[PDB]
Amino acid sequence: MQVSSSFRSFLKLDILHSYFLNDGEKDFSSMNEEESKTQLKSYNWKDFLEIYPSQKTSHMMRGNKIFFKSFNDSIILAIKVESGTENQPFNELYEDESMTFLLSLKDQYFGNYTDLDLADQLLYFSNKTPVLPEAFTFKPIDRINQSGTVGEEYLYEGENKKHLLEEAHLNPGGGVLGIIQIYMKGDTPVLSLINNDGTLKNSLPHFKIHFSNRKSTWKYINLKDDFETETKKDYPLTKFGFILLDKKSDFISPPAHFEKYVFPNPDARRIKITPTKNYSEIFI
Amino acid sequence: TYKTPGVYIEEITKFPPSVAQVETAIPAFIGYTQFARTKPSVDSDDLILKPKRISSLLDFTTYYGGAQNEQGITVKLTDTLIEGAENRTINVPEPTFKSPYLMFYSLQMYFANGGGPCYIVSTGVYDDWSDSETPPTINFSDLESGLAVIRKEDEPTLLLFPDATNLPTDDEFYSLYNSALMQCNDLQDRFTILDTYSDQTYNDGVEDLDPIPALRNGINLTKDYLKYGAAYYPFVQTILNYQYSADEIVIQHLSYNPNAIATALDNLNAVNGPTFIDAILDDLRNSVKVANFASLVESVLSTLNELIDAKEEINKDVNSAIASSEEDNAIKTAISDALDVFNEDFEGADKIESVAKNLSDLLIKIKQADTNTKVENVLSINALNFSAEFEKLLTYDVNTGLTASVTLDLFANIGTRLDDIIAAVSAAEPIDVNNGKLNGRLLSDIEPLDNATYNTILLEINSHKVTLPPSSSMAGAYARVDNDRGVWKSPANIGLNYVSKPSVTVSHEEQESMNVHGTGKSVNAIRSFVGKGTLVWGARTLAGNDNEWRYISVRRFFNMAEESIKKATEQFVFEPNDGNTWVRVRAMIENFLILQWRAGALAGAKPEHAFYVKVGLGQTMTAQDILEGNMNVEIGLAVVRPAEFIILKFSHKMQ
Amino acid sequence: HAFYVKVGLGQTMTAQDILEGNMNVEIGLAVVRPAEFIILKFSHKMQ
Amino acid sequence: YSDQTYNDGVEDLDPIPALRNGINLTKDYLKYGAAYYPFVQTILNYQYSA
Amino acid sequence: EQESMNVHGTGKSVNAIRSFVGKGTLVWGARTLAGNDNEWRYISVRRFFN
Repeated sequence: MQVSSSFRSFLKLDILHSYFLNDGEKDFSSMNEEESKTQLKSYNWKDFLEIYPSQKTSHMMRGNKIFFKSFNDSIILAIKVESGTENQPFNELYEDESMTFLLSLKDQYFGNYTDLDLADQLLYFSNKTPVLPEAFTFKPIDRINQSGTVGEEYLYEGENKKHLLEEAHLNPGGGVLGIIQIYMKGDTPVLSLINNDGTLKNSLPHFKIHFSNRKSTWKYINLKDDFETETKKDYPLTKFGFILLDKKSDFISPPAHFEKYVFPNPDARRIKITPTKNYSEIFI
Repeated sequence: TYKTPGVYIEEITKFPPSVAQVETAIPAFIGYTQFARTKPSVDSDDLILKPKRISSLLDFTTYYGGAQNEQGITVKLTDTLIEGAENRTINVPEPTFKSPYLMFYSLQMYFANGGGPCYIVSTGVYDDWSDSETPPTINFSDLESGLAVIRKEDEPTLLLFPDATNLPTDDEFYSLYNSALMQCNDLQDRFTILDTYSDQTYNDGVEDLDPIPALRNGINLTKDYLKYGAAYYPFVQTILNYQYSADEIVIQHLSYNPNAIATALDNLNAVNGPTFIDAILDDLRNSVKVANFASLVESVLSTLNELIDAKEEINKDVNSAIASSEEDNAIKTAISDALDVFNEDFEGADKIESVAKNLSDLLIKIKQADTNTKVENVLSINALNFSAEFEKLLTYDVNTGLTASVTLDLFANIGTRLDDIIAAVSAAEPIDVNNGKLNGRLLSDIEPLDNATYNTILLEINSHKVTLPPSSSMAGAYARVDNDRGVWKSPANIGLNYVSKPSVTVSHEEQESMNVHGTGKSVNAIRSFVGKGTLVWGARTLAGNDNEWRYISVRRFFNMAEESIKKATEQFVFEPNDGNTWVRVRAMIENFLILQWRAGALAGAKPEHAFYVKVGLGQTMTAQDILEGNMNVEIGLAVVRPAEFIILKFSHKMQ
Repeated sequence: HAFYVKVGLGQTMTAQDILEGNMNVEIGLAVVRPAEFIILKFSHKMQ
Repeated sequence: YSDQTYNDGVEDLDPIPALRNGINLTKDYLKYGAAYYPFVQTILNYQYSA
Repeated sequence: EQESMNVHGTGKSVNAIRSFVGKGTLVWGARTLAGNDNEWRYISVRRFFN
């Protein structure tokens, strides 16, 4: 009794966040190839985010022979195909089948450094327009070659939120950041996984989610000398970069003996958030 | 429901429920149901072609419904005279036209024989009969759709089709089974249970065919497919009854002294008068305020209910006149038309019946309105419907102290219409020839007329039992063996539950050609043994001459082992192909096989004699496999074989 | 399986709560419900 | 208020229906109490002096 | 009679005191004045939470 199998890539998703990837003012999105590789070597999305399938999704994936693999910057799904070929799924797929994955957070400081107003809202991504009880606008999960970051366009509240959580059949303990839903056939050919005859596409679909970082005014407090000073413009919070402040002109009301002082960059553990400016307090 | 806390007492008749079982081999059942819904309280058939897991018969019935009522039950009463004495014959034959929907009955047998949790695929719902002698059909395309659907499920191991034998041709029957065997070979982990088309010589429209020889010609696949299934013969007689309703069974009554019309006509003459409907029609045509109002509403409601009951009595007698007027169909039409028109005042055309219903619901609400507000006691009349419903009886009675302005009214069109019915019925008095008093009546309506005849008929109806193909019982029997002894034990010498007897008798000199045959297409037998009852005798596959795969237990053991091993190797789909992987893969597989050996599945003094596993460069792989990305795993197993023949030799002792 | 308790920044609180001086505590409980109606069904034994 | 029909000076009221109309609060309040019916006859005497 | 005390369109349930043969006077029923509430209709649930 001989038994054989063959597996091929089905879908790729790119998971990024500026807090870990940018270097001070330098934007990851504008880096060259060597610079990009260098930053990626220190990044692992699992440091802050947890991703897993719903119970129904797991059941379906077993039935259709779909597997879930992960890498420090991405997720790849793979599917069993017929022996002798590259593009015919072993089991027939239908247009309205879908997979649902849930997002949750492990990093307690996510909300301090991530520039997104998540208060009382659900974050939702998909490749097909939903049917919800109240009027809303919709944009799909962005493709790998598109610009932009996660914003308010992906947030839901009230009845629309309630509806989506119920359809996904979520656990009473909640703790969900958001929901990702991918359909075999989406709202346009470039967002679909399969062709009209069920054949896998000949160009792997490649989607992206990218979070932006928060900026703030830095305030320096010197208790022994009894003086306070602030910077003139906001600077970004990053994990690994460094901004050098060394001119009197950089500050509002700089100290008499500025030349003898050193001004450290702030952490993202404590921050004041207001409707206008954000502030970071640093003690000398 | 129930409102008062406490203990309630009810009296019912049914079979006791079975004891729930533990998961074992899981069958799938593909066929027709009555509801197919996800939420019992709504009417949407959302489960069509959506496989669902069921733990017990009780769960089946809350999503899928029960059996279809049989429409083929005939009851005939003949009244004659013997030397001037009355003589009545009651005849209730076995139905010749049966409903082709066996899913419910098959599941009862499955659970009775020890089955556990299973999958149900509903391919559609039951159709109505076209006539008393024209039953619903089975659509081949629906069964193929269900088979395609089950291909995507992981858990099922056995495939069954409860109504394959009710399919219009033998050619369609055989085609469906060939597809199931092909599915099993494509997947390499399922087994098919097969039935013959019929246990009796059946006519294909050209020739008379023997059922065992016909199956052998029908299933025309090679050994690669035949090794994945087995067949059983004959069908069995069970202890289950037919489902029916007394309200659907019409009595034929013939008599030496006809009186069907005369009786109906006399009853109608009583109907068309003041003691039946004129009195009704003449009468029909803030907490204290609510109490007074509620009393007045109840009075009207009671009066309407009497008028409604009157309609029902009329239909019951007129219909016997119609049924009995066999000759002169012109009169049957005249009677029918008169009745059809009468009914329009009560039916949806102008529905007196819904007015009465609505007033009852409104009456409860107004009495309860006092619970919390003066507002409710207003809304119930002017926001809600009390005003609107009374209007449907008299459009504007309120116009004057004496009811007036009846622009429309639901009352008293009855007078003329009753006259039309009677006149039409009376036309049949010189037409009837041989129909007696009970002709055309329902069983449920004759008990008050004659409960001796009624009780006798019911006893005769319930003497008829259900007959089924043996396949759902066998899935049950497989489950018992797998749990008590293990999958490596042959599924034979097992008694069956709820079986009276096999449909036909097979002797030991007949079974020889079922067990051993030149084609290898063995058939297992169901046989009766003295002091034991009905047993499964034989356990071979459809590739019976195969030295390796002829036994069912060997094939099933291997399918089980493959499922577990496959899961063990799938964990490495995108892992590095190197020594660290090869070692982990081997260790996982060997631990599984050691446990199977410890439990007695495999032969051998020590694991070293029971099995082997080989994985790795230089053993199963070369440089070319490393380059391509292949991983090759080789496994061998020592599997135990059964005894079939015991020979006893006798002689005299010498001394 | 009986209960859960959640307290803390990132679970029940945000930066705004730290600033205001709030503490948010979330609790869930699995509570047992009574039977009210007992129904006894009788029939003749078949044999 | 009473287990017998009682007269409010205008109309004769049934005690269970009257309580239902009397307590006119929403669920937020109703969830904090319960009512029992009827009154009971005990074995205690009246206090008096000869 | 108890049926309309226990279940009612307004949710304003009333518990009953009843006499049983061989047992004497028993408290029969334990619901709150928000009897149609899937979460708070029972007295023991409300009291446990308090």
